[PDB]
Amino acid sequence: EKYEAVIGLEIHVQMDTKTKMFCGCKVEFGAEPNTNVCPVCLGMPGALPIVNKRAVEYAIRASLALNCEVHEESVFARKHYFYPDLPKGYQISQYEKPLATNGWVELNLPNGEKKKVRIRRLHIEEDAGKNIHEGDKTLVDLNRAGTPLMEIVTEPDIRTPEEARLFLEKLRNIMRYAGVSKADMEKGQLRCDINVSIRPKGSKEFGTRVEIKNVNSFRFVQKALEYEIERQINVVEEGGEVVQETRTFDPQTGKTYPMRTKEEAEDYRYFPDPDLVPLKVKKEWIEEIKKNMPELPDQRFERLIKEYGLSEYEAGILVNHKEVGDFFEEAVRHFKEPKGIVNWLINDLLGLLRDKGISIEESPVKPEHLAELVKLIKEKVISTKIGKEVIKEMVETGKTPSQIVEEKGL
Amino acid sequence: VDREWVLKIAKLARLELKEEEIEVFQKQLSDILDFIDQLKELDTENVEPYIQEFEETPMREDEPHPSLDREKALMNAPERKDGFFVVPRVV
Amino acid sequence: MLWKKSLSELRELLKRGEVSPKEVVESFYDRYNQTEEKVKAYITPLYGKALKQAESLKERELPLFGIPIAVKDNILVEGEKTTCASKILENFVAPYDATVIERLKKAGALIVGKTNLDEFAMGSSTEYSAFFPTKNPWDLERVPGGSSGGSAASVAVLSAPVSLGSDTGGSIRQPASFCGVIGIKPTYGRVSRYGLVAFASSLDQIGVFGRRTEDVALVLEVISGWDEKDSTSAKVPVPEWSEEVKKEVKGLKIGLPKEFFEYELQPQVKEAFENFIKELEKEGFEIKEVSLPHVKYSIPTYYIIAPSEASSNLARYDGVRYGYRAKEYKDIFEMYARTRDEGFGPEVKRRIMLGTFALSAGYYDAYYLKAQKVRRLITNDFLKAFEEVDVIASPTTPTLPFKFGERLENPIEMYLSDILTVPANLAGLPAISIPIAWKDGLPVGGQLIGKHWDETTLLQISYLWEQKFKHYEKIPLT
Ligand SMILES: Nc1ncnc2c1ncn2[C@@H]1O[C@H](COP(=O)(O)OP(=O)(O)O)[C@@H](O)[C@H]1O
Ligand SMILES: [Mn+2]
Ligand SMILES: [Mn+2]
Ligand SMILES: [Zn+2]
Repeated sequence: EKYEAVIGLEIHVQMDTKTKMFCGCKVEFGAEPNTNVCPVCLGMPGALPIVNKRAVEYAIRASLALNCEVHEESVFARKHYFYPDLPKGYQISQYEKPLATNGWVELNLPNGEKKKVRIRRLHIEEDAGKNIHEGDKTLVDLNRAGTPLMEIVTEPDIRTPEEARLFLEKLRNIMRYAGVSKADMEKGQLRCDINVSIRPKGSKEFGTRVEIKNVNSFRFVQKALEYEIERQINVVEEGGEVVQETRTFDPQTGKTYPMRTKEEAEDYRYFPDPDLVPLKVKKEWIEEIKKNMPELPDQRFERLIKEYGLSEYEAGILVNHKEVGDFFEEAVRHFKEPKGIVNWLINDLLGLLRDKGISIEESPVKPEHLAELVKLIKEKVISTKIGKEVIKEMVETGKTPSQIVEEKGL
Repeated sequence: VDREWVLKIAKLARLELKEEEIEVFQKQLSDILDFIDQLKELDTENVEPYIQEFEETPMREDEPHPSLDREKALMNAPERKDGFFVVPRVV
Repeated sequence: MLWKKSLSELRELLKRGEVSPKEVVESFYDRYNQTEEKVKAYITPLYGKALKQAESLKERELPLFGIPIAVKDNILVEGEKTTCASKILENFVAPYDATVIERLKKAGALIVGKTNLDEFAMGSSTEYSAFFPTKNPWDLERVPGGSSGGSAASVAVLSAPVSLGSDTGGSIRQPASFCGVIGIKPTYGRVSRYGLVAFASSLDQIGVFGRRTEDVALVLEVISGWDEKDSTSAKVPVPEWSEEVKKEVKGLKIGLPKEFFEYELQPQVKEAFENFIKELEKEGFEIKEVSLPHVKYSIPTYYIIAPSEASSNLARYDGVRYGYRAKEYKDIFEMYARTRDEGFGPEVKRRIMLGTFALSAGYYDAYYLKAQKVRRLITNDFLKAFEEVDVIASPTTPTLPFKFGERLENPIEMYLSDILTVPANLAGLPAISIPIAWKDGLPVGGQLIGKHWDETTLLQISYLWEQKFKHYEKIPLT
């Protein structure tokens, strides 16, 4: 190809705290609209914000997990705009002086092998509410208003629709691994906004940028980008100039579309929120979070290859879906036959659970039961053929392998 | 200062100015802006913006606090429906 | 005659059962009925409700057991309207208590009404109440000051003994001066701003009006301390001010800023202030000239900062969750812009326009940011002057109470009322306005600005001054 795709992404990750960012209302999915609510998050007259400590602690854990420099001083700014799901007229985030800066995420590619996407910033902000349209009216649930979010911004380092997806997947996995957000786009805990230009290959200056807002799955971002890149390429070789705008993506058509409303944005009138003193983060606290950091995926991936002699294909499976690795490790602990357990987990148990629709967190076969089953295969008590028969029923029922060996004879 | 200026700032601020206000605010503000231009004279390179003295950023444990009763929370609403605030549709 | 009695007199009567809370309220109620038609201190009188609340009031040893207290109508009292004297908030029923109201209620106090003000605390005369002017009980052709106009006035006529206002740039002190009453704005952070409708978050403070220094010291002590619902409230112990005002500290020093000599004063005010200082000199205060090289910049600084924070704090009045909403609109933009144009008064609209400009990118550095830096220079002048001196004195106001319509022609003329009051708010310092003379029938206030957290000294000097000069005995309407 003559061109090159330059992709940058803007992710808003919802932090898994119990409490909102600036008040003690609960964060929880579901239900009753305007239920977990406040003078404060309702942006009522006279209501003041108060910083959630965990949100901060999770926002630091996440920055570090992303190799960001965490700044000891950062400042909440007011970000002004009028919209029904924004109770105050402003959103409290961070502007100049964000929490974290100069980080990076590492990608593992089908094969260029190994690549880096830089994190431009990670800032702390609060969420808006949701709107529902119904007739000539919009209905506003401010339950989600004020929810803690990390806004994460990438450098234009991504080059490929797939890399865009691989990025989001890895980001998700770190978040989950650090345990700061559930980060499933399905549940509304990860939003992503896409920025795309093209150059001609090897040129060092940037092309006109299009923004694609509100794509809702990792698959959809890849698709949106896939189309959009072809779209711009068409425009440029036809002799036209690619116009800088926002666009939208229809899942059903797989296409990206300009907007009827010709609405330019407005000055956010940023300035520090005088209801809040600057966030001073002690170095001792960072060190403490750094020292007690959970195990991250890139580290887990190397540890398993060593501690259990798994293959890069085996460990990948187990690390990308954390709960499987968690399962695997509890099982190997019951019976230290690692090669055997991974075989029966990947080749057998996983496929069987997928077929019912049951996730590994909730499987009837507990790590104990698989380690037990594998044990009878090693100690030659049953055959591989019968082992494959008792596993189908282990899942079918919930019984131990040695329950059904007896019950059916051997 | 121009009519265009008064409108642009009103738009940002969401005040549909009445024609009487566009004339009156053209003068008053033009004056007020001349009235407050007194600070150039002063040198503030090497001066820190004002903030009150704190030692530590005051924070707050992650523990739920009883929300506002939904009833009180909507009672002042200009229009309510089914637990929701209602507004004209947004596009 | 009961409403003519101080809180010490009322408390002793209440503690020994000689009077009941209900009688106390009834007394002030009648005085309200005497005066209100002329004065117009209140937006929402609550004597009726207070009457009922008094019947259930029993524990007499509560610090404010049976005391009526008026409250500015930008402080939320739950179940009752909080209008901020605005069309955009008439019919807004307050869903929660401001922290100060909570603390007063717990102290046995009885909220007797919601007091008139300039709309959104924005003004220096109360003329910008969207409902009606309050009038000066010493001359009803004259303004009572602002923005806490009603709170000062009702304390002057004694339709309530003691009062709550707020002070962003002098909105307790200047009404105190004009109405011939004591009014204190404490250190920034000393009193919670939870439930105070925000004007300028970094300048606002709730404060107290009274006629006796002990009244003021007590109400301030109660309403006082750290509040977990307020990030900017300080984790500092509240001094026992009721036990402290009566004490006397030797060899205190008073600074007179050289730069204030250049300030245009009315001769009567000048004369009043000179006498105030001579008389304090006689009592053993050392009087020193100090320098505050940046103070003259106070007013420009304030009138960038205040309107900026105000445009931000007022973005929430939008017709969506509460308050006024315009009747005619074709789209949510019109709903917004019409609700606001119709619901906001003219002074509020002026500061909103100014604010959104001062915060606009391209002008932010030269306006808001600049101002916040000049503010530090200003603060520093004070800190340095406090190395040599213990309090700083000046007139509270450059003029005697002025006439209605006198400062409505050019909005700037209204701003110039604040020249002596704003520096305290910029620096975050406590300041008190104290009645020092009556000149041509009209109150004159003397101002003392103290060090951070030194409300004590401010109160002590106010207590000593009232012994020499018993302003609490002047009552306006018969
Ligand atoms: N020419 C471009 N092509 C692709 N992405 C870009 C380009 N310029 C900026 N971006 C991306 O846009 C995202 C958001 O940029 P940001 O500066 O936060 O918002 P804005 O540019 O609107 O102020 C970042 O991911 C950045 O990498
Ligand atoms: Mn954002
Ligand atoms: Mn963008
Ligand atoms: Zn809340």
